[PDB]
Amino acid sequence: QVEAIKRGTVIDHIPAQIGFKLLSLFKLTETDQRITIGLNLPSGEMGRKDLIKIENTFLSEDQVDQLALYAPQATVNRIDNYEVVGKSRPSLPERIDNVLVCPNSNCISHAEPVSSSFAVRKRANDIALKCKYCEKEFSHNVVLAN
Amino acid sequence: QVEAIKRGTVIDHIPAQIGFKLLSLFKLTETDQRITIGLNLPSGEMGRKDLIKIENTFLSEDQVDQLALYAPQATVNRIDNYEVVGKSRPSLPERIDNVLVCPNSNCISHAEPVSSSFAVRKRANDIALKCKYCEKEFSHNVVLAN
Amino acid sequence: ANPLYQKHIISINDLSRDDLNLVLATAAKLKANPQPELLKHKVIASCFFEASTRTRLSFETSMHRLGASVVGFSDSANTSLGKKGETLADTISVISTYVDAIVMRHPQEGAARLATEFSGNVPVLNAGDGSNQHPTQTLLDLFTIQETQGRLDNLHVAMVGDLKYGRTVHSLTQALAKFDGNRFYFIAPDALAMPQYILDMLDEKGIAWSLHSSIEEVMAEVDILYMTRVQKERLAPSEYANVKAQFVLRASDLHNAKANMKVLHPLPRVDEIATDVDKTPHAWYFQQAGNGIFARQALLALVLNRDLVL
Amino acid sequence: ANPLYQKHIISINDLSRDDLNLVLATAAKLKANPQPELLKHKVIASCFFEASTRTRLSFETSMHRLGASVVGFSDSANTSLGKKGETLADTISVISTYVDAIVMRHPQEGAARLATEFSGNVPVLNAGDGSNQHPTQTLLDLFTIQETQGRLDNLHVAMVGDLKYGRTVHSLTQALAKFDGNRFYFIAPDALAMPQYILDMLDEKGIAWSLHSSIEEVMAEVDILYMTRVQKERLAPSEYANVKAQFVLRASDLHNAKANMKVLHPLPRVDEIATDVDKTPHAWYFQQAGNGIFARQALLALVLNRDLVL
Amino acid sequence: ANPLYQKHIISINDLSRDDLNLVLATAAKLKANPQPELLKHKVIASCFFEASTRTRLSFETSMHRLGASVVGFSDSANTSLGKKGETLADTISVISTYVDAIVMRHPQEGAARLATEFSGNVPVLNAGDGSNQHPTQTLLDLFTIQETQGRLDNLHVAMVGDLKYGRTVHSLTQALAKFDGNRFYFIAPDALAMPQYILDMLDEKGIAWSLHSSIEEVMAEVDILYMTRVQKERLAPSEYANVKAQFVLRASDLHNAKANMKVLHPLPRVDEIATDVDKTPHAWYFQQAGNGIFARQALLALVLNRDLVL
Ligand SMILES: N[C@@H](CC(=O)O)C(=O)O
Ligand SMILES: N[C@@H](CC(=O)O)C(=O)O
Ligand SMILES: N[C@@H](CC(=O)O)C(=O)O
Ligand SMILES: N[C@@H](CC(=O)O)C(=O)O
Ligand SMILES: N[C@@H](CC(=O)O)C(=O)O
Ligand SMILES: [Zn+2]
Ligand SMILES: [Zn+2]
Repeated sequence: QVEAIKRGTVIDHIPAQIGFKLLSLFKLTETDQRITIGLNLPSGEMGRKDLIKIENTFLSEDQVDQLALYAPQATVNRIDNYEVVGKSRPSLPERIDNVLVCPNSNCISHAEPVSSSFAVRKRANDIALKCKYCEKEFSHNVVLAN
Repeated sequence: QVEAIKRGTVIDHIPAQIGFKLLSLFKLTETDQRITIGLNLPSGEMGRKDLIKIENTFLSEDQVDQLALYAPQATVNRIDNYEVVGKSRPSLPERIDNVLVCPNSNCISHAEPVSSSFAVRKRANDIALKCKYCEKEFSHNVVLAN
Repeated sequence: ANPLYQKHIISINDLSRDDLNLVLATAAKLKANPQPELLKHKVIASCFFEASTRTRLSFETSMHRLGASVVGFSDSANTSLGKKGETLADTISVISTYVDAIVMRHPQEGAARLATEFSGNVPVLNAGDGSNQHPTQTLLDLFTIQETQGRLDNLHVAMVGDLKYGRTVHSLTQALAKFDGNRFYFIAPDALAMPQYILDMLDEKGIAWSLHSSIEEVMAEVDILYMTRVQKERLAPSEYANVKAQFVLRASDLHNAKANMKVLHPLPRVDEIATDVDKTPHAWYFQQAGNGIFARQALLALVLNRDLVL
Repeated sequence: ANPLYQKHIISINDLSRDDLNLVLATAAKLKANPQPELLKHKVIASCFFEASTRTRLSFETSMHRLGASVVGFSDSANTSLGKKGETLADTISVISTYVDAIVMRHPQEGAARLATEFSGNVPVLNAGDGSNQHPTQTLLDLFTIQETQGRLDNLHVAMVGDLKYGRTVHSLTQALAKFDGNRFYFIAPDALAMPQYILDMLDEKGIAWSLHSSIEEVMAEVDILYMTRVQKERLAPSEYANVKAQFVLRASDLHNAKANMKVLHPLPRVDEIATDVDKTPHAWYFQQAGNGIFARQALLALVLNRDLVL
Repeated sequence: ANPLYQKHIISINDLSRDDLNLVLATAAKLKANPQPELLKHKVIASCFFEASTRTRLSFETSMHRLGASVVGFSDSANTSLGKKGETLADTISVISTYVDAIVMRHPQEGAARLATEFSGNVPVLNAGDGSNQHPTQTLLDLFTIQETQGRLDNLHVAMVGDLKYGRTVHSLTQALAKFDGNRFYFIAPDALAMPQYILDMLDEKGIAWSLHSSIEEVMAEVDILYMTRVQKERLAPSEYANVKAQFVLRASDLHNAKANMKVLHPLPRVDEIATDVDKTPHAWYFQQAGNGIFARQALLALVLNRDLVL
C-alpha cells in the first residue's frame, strides 16, 4: 500500500520523538534484516509521526506489550508476500516484565538480581503501575520519565 | 531508501551497524526535520550498507569530518532542489569535541563545566586520542560514549 | 490441610477476611489452651537485618512456647552478606535448605517478597520490609481490637502520627477494610499524610475516612485510637522537619472519650504518648504487645501444621 | 615583549627549545644580578589545592625576591570551593579579577589548562596538575643539569622510580627530548612504567631509550641519575604492591660513577635515597632544590615583564 | 579626619546614606587614580574563622594594592582559640596589640561587634558574622549597581534565594532602603523568607515590597536581579527541604528583560545561575566581584587615613 516489502512487520502511527526511542530501547537495530525508518513523517491523523519497517521479522506479545503504554495509538501489522495480513492494536497486559525500573529508591529490586515487574491498573486518567516487590504504586509518567 | 529528499543532506555509504551509532552519538534525531533512515541495504560498491537522509539540514566540512572515525568511507551529498549540488568526503579531523568522555578518571573534565576535547592522530593501524586537559593518550577504541 | 498451611505471609494485601479471623480464632484457642509441643521437631530461622525488640522477641518466644528451635541473627554485620558481599537472594537460597520456615525483617521494602522466590518449599514470614508491610503486627492488632471491642465491624478507628512510613498502619488499614462499616480518622502531618494507594483502596470499597488536624475533634467518636512513632530512620532529609511528634496524647485530654475506647500503639513510643496515659483504663499498648505472643503462636501453627484440633 | 611575556606556562609540550633556553638564560642573569624591584606593584595568587613544600615556598620566595606581593591558600578546605560547592571555573573567574598572575597546583590532571580558559588576560602558571605536568620543576632541573654538566646535549640520563605518575619525569623527558643525542634509561616497575605517549614521542625523534631493572646496569654510563618517589597518593588500589621503593640508591652503589655524574631528585624522597648518599659528591638534590629559586624568578620575570633582562 | 577615619564597620544599620556615598566616591577616585603607597607601614590582620574565597582574597589584595602588609589566618584550627580553648575576646585583645585594623569573618552572629568591645583603638571591619551582616559586600554591590544603572534611586530590585540567612541581602536591603523610591521583590521559599526586622524597617519608610514565587512575574520590571545561594551551612535540620535551589535563572528566562537590567550574585553560586547565563549581556556577577577590589581599597583608605583622597 504505502510502499510495502515482502515479509516483515510495519509499526505505524508512532508518536513524534518516540520512534527513535523504540529502535534503541528494544535493540531493534540488532540485525542484518533490511530496516526502513521514518521520523517526523507527516500524517493526516496525528499531525506528524514516526514509522519503522522491519523486513522479515515479527512480534505478537514479545514486545507489542510495551508498545501499549508507549504508542497507545500505534498500529502494528504483519506483512506477508507484500500484503498486510493483520492490523493490530496495543495489547496492553496488566503485567510488565523486566524492561522497567521502580522509582522507589528503597525498593529491593534495585539492589538484588531480579527482573523488575509491575501490575498495570489502567485508570482512564493516566497509567498507574504497582511494584511487585515494594507494592508502591506510581504513574507511568514517572516510571518512564527521565 | 524509500524516496528522494528536496533540500538537505544524505549521508551515503555508512557501514552497517554504524548508521544507528551515528544516530545515537551525534543526536541527529533530536529534530523536527523529516528523517528517513535505512539500515542494511544492498549496494554493489561495498556489499550492503546504511543510509541517513535528513531534510533542511547541512553539514560544515568539519561536521562531515567528525564522521571520519566511524564511516571513513562515505559520501555526504548536500542537496538542493532534489539534486546533488555538492558531494563531500570524511577526512580525519584535528580534534573531536564534546561527545566523547575521557577514560582517565582523575581528569578535570569530569567535574567541571567544560566540553570534552581530544586531538586526533593515527598511530599504528589505529587513531590515538589525546585529551586536551589531562594530556593522557588513548586508542579511540577505549575512549567512549556519554 | 488448613488454608494457611505452607503459605507465605508477606502482605495483608494477599489475605482474606477468613484467613485473618482464622488466625484470630487459633490465637484465642491457644491463649486459653496452650500446646507446648505443637512443633517439637521444627527449626525456624529468625533473621533481622533491621532493629527490633517486640517483633523478634515475641516471635522467638512463640516458637519456644510451641516447642520449636530457633537459629538466626539480630543484625547482618556478621553474616556473609555483611562482610563477604553476599546477595540476599543467595542468603535466602542457602538458609532455605536448613529451616522449616523463615521469619525476616529487612530495611528495604519488598525484601520478603524477593525471599519467597528463593526459599523453595520454605514458607517466608515478613516481620516487616522497609515501610511497606507488617502483617504479623496487624494480626496481633486485630486480635487486641477483637478482644477489647468484641467486634471488627463498623468501629470508629483513628490513626495518628507518621502514617506514610508506618508499615504498621499500612497493613492494619487494609485488614480493617475487609470488614464492614469501619470509619477511619487520619491525623497526620501533610508530609507524612498516609499514601494514596491506601485511600484509593478505601474508595474502591467506598468506606468512610477523613483527615483531621487534632485528636480532640474525634476523641468522643473513636473506639480505637492507634498512636504511631515518627519513623526517623526512614524519612528523607527533605522531611527532617517532621522528626518531632506533633500530636502528643496525655491523660488530661482524654476526658471526652468513650468508656470502651482503647489506646493502641505498635511501639516503641517516644513522646507522642505521655507516660501519664499509662495509668488510665484507656492505655492498652502493653496488653496489646502481650497479644503478639498468641497471634504469632497462632500463625506459626497454621503454617506448619496440616491440621490442628483445639 | 619577550617571547614569554603574558604567556600561560602549563605544559612543556607547548614549549620550544628556545623558550627553555630563554628561561635558564634569564635565571643566570637574575642569579648573577638580583633585581629586587622588578615586580613592584604586582600581586600574584599562590593557589595550592594539593600539598607542597618546595614548589610553593620557592615560588612565593621568588615573588618577594622580585618585589611582588602574594595572596592565596595552601589548602582548599577553607575556600568557597571547599565549603560552599563552588566550581574551579568560578574560582578562577573571580580570582583572575584580582591578580596579575596565578600560580596553581591541583590534584586533578588538566586543572591548570581548565583555568586558562577562564582567567582571561591573567596568565596561569602550572605548579603541578595531578600526575600530568610540572613545567617549573623541569625548568629548575634543566638549569641544574646545565649547571653541573655544562650542557643539555648527548647526556646519558636515568630516571628511576614512579615514571607513570611522576609529573616530574613526564615534563623533563619531554624537555630533554627537545635537545640532541640524549640517551634514556627507564628503571621502574612494570606497573609504574613511563607512559606510552612519552615513548612514542621519543621514537619520533629517534631518541635512544631502554628499560633496565637495576641502577648498576647503567651506573657507569649515566651522567644524571634522576630519582623519584613513588606517588602513593596517585596509586589505584591494585598498584599498591609498588608503594614501597623498589630501587634504593646507597652510597656504595656510587663506586663506579662518572666523576661528573650527579644524583637528582625533585623531592621529597622517602627511602629511595639513603641518607649516606647525602655526603657523597654526587649529591645534588638540595642544590637542585635551591636552583628552583632562580628558575622561578626567571619564569616570573618573563611572564610579567616584557623586556629581556640585563 | 574624614567621617570614616578609625571607625568600626560592622553593620550597615549603623551607616548613613552619606557614609555609603563617601565610600563609593572614594572607590572611583582610587580606581581612577591608584595610590600604591597610601597605606605603607600598615599591618592589618585578616582573620577568617570561616570559609572564604572572594571577600578574603580581595581584602588582602586591596591591602597590598595600597602598600599595607598583612597577617592572619583563614582557618581557626591552628590558632590558640582552636587548640588551647582561648576565648575570642582574648584573641582580639592580644591581636589588637599588633595591628592597625582587623578584618574578620566569623560563623557566629555578632562576633564582629564583640570584637569592637575588646580591640581598643584598633578598628574592626566585619567581613561577615554568621547570617547577620556583610557590610563590605553591600559596599561593592552598591558600587556595582551604581556602575551599571547610573544611580541608587527608584530602582526595581529582586532578591531571590535564601533571604533568611543571606547576610548579603540583610545588609543590601538596608543600604538601598536608605535611598529613595526603590521597589523590592522577595522571591524565596516560605522557610527562608526575608526576616521581619527588615520588612518592619521598610514599612517605616513606606518602601514598596512584595513576595513573588517566580522570576517571571517581575522579570520585565526589574533593574536588578540579585541571586543568592542557599546557606546550607546555616540551615537548621528542618529547613533541609530547601537545600536545593528553588529558583534557577536560565538564559531563556531573560527574554523579556529591561535592556539595562543586570544579574548579580554575591557568589559563590551552586546552580541558581545556569552557566548559559554567563554569556548573556545581563551577566555581571564576575564584574561585580571585581569591584570588590575598589570598594575595599576605598573602605580601607577611609578607616586608616584621615584625609579624603584626590
Ligand atoms: N513499630 C514500628 C516502629 C515504631 O513505630 O517504633 C515498626 O517496626 O514498623
Ligand atoms: N615533586 C612531585 C612530588 C614528589 O616529589 O613525589 C610533585 O610535586 O609532583
Ligand atoms: N625542587 C623545587 C620545587 C619543585 O620541585 O617544584 C625547589 O626546591 O624550588
Ligand atoms: N556571600 C555569602 C556566602 C554565599 O555566597 O553563600 C557570605 O560570604 O556571607
Ligand atoms: N564579591 C566580593 C566578595 C564578597 O562578596 O564579599 C569580591 O569579589 O570582592
Ligand atoms: Zn518497587
Ligand atoms: Zn582527560
